[PDB]
Amino acid sequence: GSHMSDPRHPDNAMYNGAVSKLEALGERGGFANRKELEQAAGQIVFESKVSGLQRIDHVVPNKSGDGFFAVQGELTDPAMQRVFVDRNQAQNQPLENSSRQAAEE
Repeated sequence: GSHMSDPRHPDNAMYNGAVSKLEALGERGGFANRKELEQAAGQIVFESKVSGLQRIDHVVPNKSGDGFFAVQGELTDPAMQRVFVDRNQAQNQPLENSSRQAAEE
């Protein structure tokens, strides 16, 4: 999450939508605690703002729950705007555990 320091940033009110969409989404996001909810939402609204989203109408959790799709409008609506949200931001993939270090043999 970002921009929690600068309150004049329009993500503050949009964040409430992000959290509510995930709270509505339920266990589909894979939320161990409310913190997970607010973390993902804090990433959602973040990726949303930088992508140009003005609201989160619907949120679709990726299969692994590593990513969330925040869509403005409706999934059936041609003017829907959709942004892929990395659950733990990062700078390539939603880093959860890319354990593949097998350089011993």
